[PDB]
Amino acid sequence: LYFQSNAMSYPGKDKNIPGRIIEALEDLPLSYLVPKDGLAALVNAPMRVSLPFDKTIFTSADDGRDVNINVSSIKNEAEKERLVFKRPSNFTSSNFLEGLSPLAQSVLSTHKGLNDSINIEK
Amino acid sequence: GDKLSISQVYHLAQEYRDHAYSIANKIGSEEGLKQYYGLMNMSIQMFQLLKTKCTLSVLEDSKVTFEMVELLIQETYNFDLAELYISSLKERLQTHQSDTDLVEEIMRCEFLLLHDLPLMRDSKFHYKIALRNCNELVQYMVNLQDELYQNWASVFQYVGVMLCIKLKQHRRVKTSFHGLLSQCREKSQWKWFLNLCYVNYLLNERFPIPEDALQELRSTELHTVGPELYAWKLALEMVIQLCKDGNITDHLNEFKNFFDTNKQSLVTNEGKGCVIKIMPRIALKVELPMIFHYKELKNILLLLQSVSYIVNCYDEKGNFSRKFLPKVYSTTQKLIKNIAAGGVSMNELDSRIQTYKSILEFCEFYKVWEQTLLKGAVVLGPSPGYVRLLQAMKVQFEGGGAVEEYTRLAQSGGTSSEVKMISLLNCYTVQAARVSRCSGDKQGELVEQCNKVWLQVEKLLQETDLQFNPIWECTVTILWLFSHFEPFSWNPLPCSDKQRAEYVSKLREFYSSNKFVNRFKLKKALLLQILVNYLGGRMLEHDLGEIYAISAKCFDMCRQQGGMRKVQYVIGIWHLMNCTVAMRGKDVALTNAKLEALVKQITS
Repeated sequence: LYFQSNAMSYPGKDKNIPGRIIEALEDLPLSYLVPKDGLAALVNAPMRVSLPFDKTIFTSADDGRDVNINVSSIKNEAEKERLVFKRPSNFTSSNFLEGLSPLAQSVLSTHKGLNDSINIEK
Repeated sequence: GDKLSISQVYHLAQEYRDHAYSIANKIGSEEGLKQYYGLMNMSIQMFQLLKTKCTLSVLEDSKVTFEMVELLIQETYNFDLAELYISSLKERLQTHQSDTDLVEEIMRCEFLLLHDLPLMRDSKFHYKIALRNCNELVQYMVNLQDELYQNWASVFQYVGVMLCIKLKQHRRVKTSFHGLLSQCREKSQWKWFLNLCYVNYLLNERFPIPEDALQELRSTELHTVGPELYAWKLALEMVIQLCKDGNITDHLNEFKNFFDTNKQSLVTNEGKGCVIKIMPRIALKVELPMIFHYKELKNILLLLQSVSYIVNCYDEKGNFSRKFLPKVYSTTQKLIKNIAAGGVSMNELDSRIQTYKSILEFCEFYKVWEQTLLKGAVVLGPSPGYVRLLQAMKVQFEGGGAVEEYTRLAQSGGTSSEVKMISLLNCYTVQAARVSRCSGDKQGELVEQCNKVWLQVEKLLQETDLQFNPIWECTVTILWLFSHFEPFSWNPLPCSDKQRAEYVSKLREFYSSNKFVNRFKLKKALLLQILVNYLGGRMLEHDLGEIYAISAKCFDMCRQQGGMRKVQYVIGIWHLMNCTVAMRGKDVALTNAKLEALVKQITS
């Protein structure tokens, strides 16, 4: 087919330069297509839906019940009961007993051996 | 032996827990982490003490078990243990259910079993069990004519939907949402909440949003739904405009008015979340701290606004992004630094920080993206495929073609369809450019690839909302016409006369709406605006005066961004012809000069 452009001469026509628009786009990403992935999810998370259960218990002053309080490395089913706490991805900051009641402090100290807590990653 | 009263043990379990929450934002070392979990350990053990060493009533057993299991779920990986406690509790409650009001407790057992535990597990195997049992539960409850069980059945229908989403059963999700929504009371907080979940899910997947869901979203009433959920409505309406590249001015003004009148509501309500009272004794608490907290919300809105202006790039809108993405970044840094208790798990704060970090990653990513648009060069990874996309574009910029880079990115399973499609379109452009300039020998291997890549573009486009995005729809039309018509290609691909008229007709719509002097309206994406006017000017305009004015404008427009020299050169050839035909001597001289200048730059 005939077009005036390719017929007539002009600067660069003999050089290695794109003379038609599609060839000009070979080394030009369509960057005006700005990706938006993750933005909707950002609105959607973090999200929690829960069922609040507000019911007071152990209110009867006459209640006489009391409590006796003095109480592996291989793949096992017993490790279902052994507590494994979650290693967090981050530190929330860049003495934690302060503020605890004396009784809470006392029970905590008496049972310090049981505090060999295991913290693990997913 | 050492003894404490039953209430003293119970309150100690609470004290240890609540004190851990009080310092949850102060863990800066291993020592602090040991102390935090040391407290949680004691709290759990004290709870276990009650269950094993005391005779608890059903209500006492319920309360203790729930508080304890709440910690197992949020603080530990002991999900099987948690499940055993709830399952045990459930069976005990059922034994007394006849002569004791225990429905609330039983339904909470089911919620923990079917919603909380599976979500924390995040295991496909357990999701299938949960979904199976959840559907069984719903089927059983809808058969009860009682209003309480009918409402509870609605809650667990919603749980089922959430389980379908996690299992990526997208057809089931849509079916379940529709069935769920259709049974809800119209113009209720509950229905409008579920519809927001629906719209957000669709946007996350970039699925087309049905009209009824759209109208349901717009009809959402602030005073019925509350300021927290309405902020979510407004946010989603912003994302919708962003995804379709629509105008956000109206939607910005709505947020403005909302803040003026409901700022105080969000600030005074901060932390307490959103409580949806479905029924008396059926209350759902909803937490969305990024949207429900005033500072966090504005931060998100500023991000969305800035992202929407990226494509504008060089003008005043672009300058906004370059100015305020840094603000979003710095604000986010402070939100991380000044994160507070409470009284929520350290792990809740941990997840919020992780989201904050993703926002930082978005700021950096879009900074680089806007610079790439501006300069025509590449110098994060908040979403899948973003890093290697920028790397692929870098190769293409360097004349490396980047077919293999784009192809591999379009084939990876973790990447969004949007990224896949950008990769396929760039890949098509490269291959089509090669069909044009390559000899007849390699023409065989290049045209099939064009046809192959193109069908892939059509397939993905047809199952995303991008098919309703004018920038995207126009890009498709432009690229098809460029590859099927001279003088836009030397070797145009074969096509029927019906196909030509089809795409030419699409062009006419975009060009008549975006000609250098209605959802065919294109944002001022520089490269796009030039190509549409170039294509329209070449194919649709007959008048010499009009053709000259358009070619002149196209020619000059190219200067606004880097990387546009070869495009400008081709445009320059066209403009030179129009000058030559019009016999405009001065304009021929200047245009030839500009072409000479472009040749010297390009051939460096």
